[PDB]
Amino acid sequence: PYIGIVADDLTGSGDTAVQFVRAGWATQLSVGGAEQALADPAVRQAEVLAVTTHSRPLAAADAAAVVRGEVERLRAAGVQRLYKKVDSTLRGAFKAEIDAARLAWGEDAIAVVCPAFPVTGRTVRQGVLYVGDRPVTETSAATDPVTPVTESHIPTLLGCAQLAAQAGETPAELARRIAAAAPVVVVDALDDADVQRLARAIGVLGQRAVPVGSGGLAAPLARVWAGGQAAGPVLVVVTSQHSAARQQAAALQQAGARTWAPTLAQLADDRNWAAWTAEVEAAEHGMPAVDALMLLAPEGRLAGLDADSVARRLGELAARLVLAHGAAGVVATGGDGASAVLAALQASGIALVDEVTGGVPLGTLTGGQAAGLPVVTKAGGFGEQDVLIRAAQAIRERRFT
Repeated sequence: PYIGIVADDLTGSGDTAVQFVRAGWATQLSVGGAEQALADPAVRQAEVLAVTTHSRPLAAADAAAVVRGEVERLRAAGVQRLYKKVDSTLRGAFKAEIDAARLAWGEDAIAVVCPAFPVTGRTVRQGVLYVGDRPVTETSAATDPVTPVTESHIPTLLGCAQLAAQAGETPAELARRIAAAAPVVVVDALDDADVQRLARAIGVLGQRAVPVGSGGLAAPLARVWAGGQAAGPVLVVVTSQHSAARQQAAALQQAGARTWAPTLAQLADDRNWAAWTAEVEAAEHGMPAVDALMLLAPEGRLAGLDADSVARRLGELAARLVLAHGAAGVVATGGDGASAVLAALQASGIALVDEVTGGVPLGTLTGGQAAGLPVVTKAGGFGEQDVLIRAAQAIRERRFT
């Protein structure tokens, strides 16, 4: 395994494990500990191994003992990223397990603690686990029949430090504050936005980080740790004249896509186009790496230049950039644009994996010269304004194997 998930109960391990699957990680679940699964010859197949320590009701020391043994076994087996999955509402021998997982993971391990789960009403604000508007201790969790919660201020509960993201901060900036708060630190999160930030920061901290969280942090970390794979840029081709498409294009380019957008006269004959394309190719060869690269057909009509030729010209240029430089994936809109890109790459179809949203499928190319390249296709007029951003992003945040 590359990733190990150590949950304190069965529901938790299963829930978190499946979030890793939906992001494309080949995932194995043990209904107990890791030894039996790690014995089986087909463990090499599993990129993620999810286990439960059955420890939520245990006394501190018993809990720490099991957690220690499982992290030790995951560690010995070559695991490189560890997620400790806990209750969003803190139930369990919360402190003891955290200390045991920390120490077992390594000498410079950081426990980065944030059990928030915004979509279910749990947040961390100034260290405090809030359910809706109340500290967890004012909720039913205080009278859990098995494991009462008796402290809502996680920094008090752990005897550690606390951080709230300064400013409209960067993942890079947060990571650095987190690192200085080693070995244990609570990080606030108020909405899914703060949670995505924190995941990204954890991503930057790399092997040393031990995220301790609930379902909230799972999917975000699965995507971050999938972001690790990269093959160069996502090429986005936009041939459509539909207003929705033009706005979606504007939105992507504003987000930072490097954009080549030829005039009508430039697409008009082979002579202008050959010269114009050689410059695109030569420049992109030498320019800095960018996450998204867009090719954009111009608005309007020029006599004797038909829509299909525009599409072909742009698809052939896409195919040239994919083949000569490499790419993480291709996004194409509208239909004629998608057709032209598949044609120029000699692909026969798309092997579907999932979608960005209904009607915006995500798969990989079948046949031809870039078989296996992740691909997203979309009708020209379909989708909300942000869909091309979301499409490029969806390719980067999925594990493909």
